[PDB]
Amino acid sequence: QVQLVESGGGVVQPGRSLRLSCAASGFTFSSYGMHWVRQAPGKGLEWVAFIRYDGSNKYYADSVKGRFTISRDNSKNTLYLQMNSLRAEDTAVYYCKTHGSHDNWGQGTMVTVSSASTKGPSVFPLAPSSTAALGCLVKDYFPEPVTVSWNSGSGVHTFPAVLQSSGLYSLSSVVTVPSSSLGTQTYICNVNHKPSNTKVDKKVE
Amino acid sequence: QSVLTQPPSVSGAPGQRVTISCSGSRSNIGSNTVKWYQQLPGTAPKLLIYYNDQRPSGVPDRFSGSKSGTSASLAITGLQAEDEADYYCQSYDRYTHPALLFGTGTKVTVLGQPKAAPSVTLFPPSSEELQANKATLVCLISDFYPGAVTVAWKADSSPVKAGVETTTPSKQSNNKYAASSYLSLTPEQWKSHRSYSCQVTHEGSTVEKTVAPTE
Amino acid sequence: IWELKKDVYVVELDWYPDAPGEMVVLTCDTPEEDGITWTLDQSSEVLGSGKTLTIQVKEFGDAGQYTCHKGGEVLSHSLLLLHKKEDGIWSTDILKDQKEPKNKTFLRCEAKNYSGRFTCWWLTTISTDLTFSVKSSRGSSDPQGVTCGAATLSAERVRGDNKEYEYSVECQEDSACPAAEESLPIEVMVDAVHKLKYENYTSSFFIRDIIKPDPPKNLQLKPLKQVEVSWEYPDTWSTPHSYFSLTFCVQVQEKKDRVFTDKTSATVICRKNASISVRAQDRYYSSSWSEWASVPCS
Amino acid sequence: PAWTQCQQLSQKLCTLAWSAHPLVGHMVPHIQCGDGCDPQGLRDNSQFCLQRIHQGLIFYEKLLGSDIFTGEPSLLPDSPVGQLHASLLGLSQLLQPEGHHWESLSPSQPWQRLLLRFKILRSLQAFVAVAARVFAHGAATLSP
Ligand SMILES: *[C@@H]1O[C@H](CO)[C@@H](O[C@@H]2O[C@H](CO)[C@@H](O[C@@H]3O[C@H](CO[C@H]4O[C@H](CO)[C@@H](O)[C@H](O)[C@@H]4O)[C@@H](O)[C@H](O[C@H]4O[C@H](CO)[C@@H](O)[C@H](O)[C@@H]4O)[C@@H]3O)[C@H](O)[C@H]2NC(C)=O)[C@H](O)[C@H]1NC(C)=O
Repeated sequence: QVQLVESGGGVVQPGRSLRLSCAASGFTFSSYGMHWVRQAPGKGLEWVAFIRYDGSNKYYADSVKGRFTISRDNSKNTLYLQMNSLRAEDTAVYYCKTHGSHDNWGQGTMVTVSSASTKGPSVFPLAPSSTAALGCLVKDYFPEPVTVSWNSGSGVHTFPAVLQSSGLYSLSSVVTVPSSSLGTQTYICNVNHKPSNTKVDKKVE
Repeated sequence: QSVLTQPPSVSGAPGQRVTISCSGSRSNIGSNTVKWYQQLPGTAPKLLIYYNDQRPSGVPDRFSGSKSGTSASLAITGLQAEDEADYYCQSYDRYTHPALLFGTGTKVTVLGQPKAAPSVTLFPPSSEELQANKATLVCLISDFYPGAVTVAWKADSSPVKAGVETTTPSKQSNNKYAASSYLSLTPEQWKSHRSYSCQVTHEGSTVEKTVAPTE
Repeated sequence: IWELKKDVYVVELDWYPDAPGEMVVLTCDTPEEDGITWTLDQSSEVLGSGKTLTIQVKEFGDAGQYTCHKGGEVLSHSLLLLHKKEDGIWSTDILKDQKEPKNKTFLRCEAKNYSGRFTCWWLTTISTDLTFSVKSSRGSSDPQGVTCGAATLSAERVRGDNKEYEYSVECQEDSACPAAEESLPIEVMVDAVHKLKYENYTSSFFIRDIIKPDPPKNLQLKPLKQVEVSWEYPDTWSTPHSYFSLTFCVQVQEKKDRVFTDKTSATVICRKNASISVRAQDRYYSSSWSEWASVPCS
Repeated sequence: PAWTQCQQLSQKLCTLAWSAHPLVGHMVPHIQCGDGCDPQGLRDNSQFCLQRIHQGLIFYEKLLGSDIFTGEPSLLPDSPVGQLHASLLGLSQLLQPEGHHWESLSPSQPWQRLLLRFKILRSLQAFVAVAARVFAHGAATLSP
């Protein structure tokens, strides 16, 4: 079972550096080459760089030549990508793809280049009114993404965020439950925003 | 230093056939093979075709590819709701050897589905939000098709235009669309006006939900 | 699978993680039909028995010198080499890309005349367990006899703190026509073997396009109170000279002043600390110039 | 024969043929072995080689005067083709003067035409090159 795991991403200001890491597993890492690919939110794919099996020859895209540096360490089965002199247009998701016919892709890690600082959300409960539905409100947070959990016993879904005119994000997660169980069960939404290290547990009644 | 040309959008009803072109030149498609990927809204690309026409394991047989001269084509025979997604073609250039040449991408959309009305739900500003001297009305819209609506807020009976912020209709897991609208207000104007409404128009049919300051 | 030469075979593989490879059946070239054992490389481990042996080839650890024995006696050998296909492309890890005249250029060929001889050289960072096999021909459909020798190290240098090893080979056209208008190109095919890895490279060209004469010969200076320059054609150039003519370029090199002529002599202006150099080119065809032939001035 | 004059002309043909700038891009009669244009054959019988040259000069002459060069795309103001065509024509006279009598593939799109202009010239270059060597060798030796 082939697997790839990216890491090292996050937020950073322009001009600064950042190192990315792709952990491999399930095959002979040292016997194959590896790529680095990126994709801006809602846009197409763009190739970044590539490195051979033995690390002998490295290749780069001309939009990152001289700035980015690729490396690997076959002893620990990992792939790296040192990104220096970062720019705004580099904001995207960065995947690691294997080189070959039956290639595999990782989950990817977000990389946000912005002079705007991080920001945590302000969670507010959304109580039900006189079937029924309830939820929570994640308001004013930057940057994406955000994770939320629920606890029930009866559909449920979470909706995407809005990009406010101020440059901040805001979403909400809701759960549809019977109007009969409104009193019995207690409901808590578990928000999490890793970029700001924020974590909240808000009760809804 | 090169790109492949794909059609931005292709469409067709369930059970029909559709084709996606990947046009290039002699340096790339005319001297190399072609791969095809399937990227679903919230995941990473998945491999569909390799070496022009081969199928991996776990890929149905309806996905069929080809290559001719400088251009290639991916054929989806017998559409399904699940096949609604973006598609990318990839190949190499005879001189930028290892560099990957991706296409412009193609948004496959499924139409002809049975019509559906939105499930609106309005929430007032929470008591905790007002304690911070702020107010936000949340009008949520879900489970409907086709994905395109318009939102209109009202203060009692008169129009509300300023302060609104709304998303673009996104697709759900069940292949219907959803969205949300947020009307930021001050604590005083929420208490002054006795009610607010969220009018959601979807294919000529308007759905209204009202709320008042109480409890 | 196919046979590269006697008891040497190549296995083409799609190189990707956890690829299953190809199933290969090796047959011991022998009359006897029982009491047979197989091995790999030097290990005495018996991998199988019988006339034939079935193996799944997916990693270099599965390749090597397969040998069958019968009573200790060595019956037949069979060497397996691997040819990686990486995402639909064959591998080119061995040779260093020269990026001249264009990318993906690993072989560069030259010829000192139209005699029918020529030389091709290539670079690599590898130092051990490295083997090359050269073949050439004029024409693909119906090839013509072109004899190639053995490839050997020609030089060793350092580039970017990593050693560069240059190899070279000499070939010759069997029945040459130096004065003719080349209609079909020369085809050069090279097999490269690094350990068990197999790769092959190619190049196509006419001879007239790769000509590079040797520098002028016997460069002399005759002063005058400014200087008279004289030289001769090189020994390697074709003959007679009234047919295969050459043109020349004279340079004095702070600056570089240059002139051209078809004669074997020229008059110029000399200066202290300067140097006079000359090179040559085919007079009627714009091939490659020759390396400079120099004589210090003053 | 008029060796001394052919050489001065052939040498100019090679000069004009190479000063031409179409962009490098990679997607018929020739002087073959035995045709007698080697130095040995010329001392034996040079007429045989000259039969081939004349045919070759008239061949490219018919080309440079066809639609390939005259038609679209527009030719260059600094185009040597003009002098090159008249040079070929002038040199065919010095061999079979007041002799030749005449009366195939023709591209349609400009791109196809522009490609052949580039494939033809580099083949022309190799033909005149062999000729100049012939007349230089004949002028230096077969000229009493
Ligand atoms: C550089 O490296 C590449 C890659 O390794 C080489 O390309 C391979 O070259 C070999 C040798 O020529 C090819 O193998 C040959 O294929 C021929 C055609 O095969 C097709 O057709 C047959 C049926 O006719 C099918 O079974 C097969 O699957 C293919 O669909 C065969 O006819 C050849 O058979 C020869 O050997 C057998 C014994 O093995 C004899 O009995 C035959 O009479 C015949 O002589 C052979 O199998 C291989 O296909 C090439 N690969 C590709 C992808 O094309 C280059 O040749 C190499 N170049 C140099 C200069 O070394």
